[PDB]
Amino acid sequence: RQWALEDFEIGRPLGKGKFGNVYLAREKQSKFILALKVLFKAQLVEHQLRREVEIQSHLRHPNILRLYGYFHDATRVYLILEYAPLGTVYRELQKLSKFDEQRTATYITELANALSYCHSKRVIHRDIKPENLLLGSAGELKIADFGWSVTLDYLPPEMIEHDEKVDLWSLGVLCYEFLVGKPPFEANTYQETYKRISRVEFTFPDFVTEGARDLISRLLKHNPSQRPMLREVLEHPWITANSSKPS
Ligand SMILES: Cc1cc(CN2CCN(c3c(Br)cnc4nc(-c5cncn5C)[nH]c34)CC2)no1
Repeated sequence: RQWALEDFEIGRPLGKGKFGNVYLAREKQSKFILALKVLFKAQLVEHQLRREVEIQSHLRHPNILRLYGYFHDATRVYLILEYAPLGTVYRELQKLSKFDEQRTATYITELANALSYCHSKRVIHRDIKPENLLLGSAGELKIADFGWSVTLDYLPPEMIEHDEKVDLWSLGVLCYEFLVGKPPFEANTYQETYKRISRVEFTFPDFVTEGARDLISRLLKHNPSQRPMLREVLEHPWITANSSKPS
């Protein structure tokens, strides 16, 4: 099944690359709303993207951004993606200052469900930034990454100093960011940020509750091997108490 640029009406830009641009878009015939990513073959990594799209086009999960298909011309490559009406988690955090434990734990559940669904396919994910986390019409979180396989603040010690312990560290930075309003190792300089992650030096403000500290503390281990299984995250009693979504 083929596709062409003239099949779509284009609306407003949703962002800049990442080697290109995303625009709100509509299929002319069905009027079906979607997002179109336009990437340029020069900055093409080229072989890599091909494999990324290979894997992403097989991923069906309510919390993964769907890739409906792709096509290309001489100069560009086009990605036909699901549209997320409600924007980024990063933007929501800005507006709310920080999230409550229920919104936080529901997101963590959703992230962990997606990552486990992918784990069940020997597909693993690297690091995870909030700007790459979008929200569907029902408020459900969606992963929008080229971070599938097989800023410093978001990287585990082993990235700065099926081996998927990286995205468990990611769950912990996000969970902390979500409750707190800023990532755990944030510092005034690059050198300072580096040592904080390397040394795993973070602390909690008093409002952060115990079940939260527990989960976060188990996720932010220097030793990747000691970080929890996704299964253990979803069964964490603080997750179990607070999240509105099930496994
Ligand atoms: C290449 C490239 C990557 C980016 C960053 N980009 C931002 C916009 N993208 C979106 C996608 Br794909 C699907 N749905 C979206 N909904 C929004 C949105 C709605 N209201 C505000 N926003 C930001 N953005 C979406 C994801 C990746 N730019 O060029």
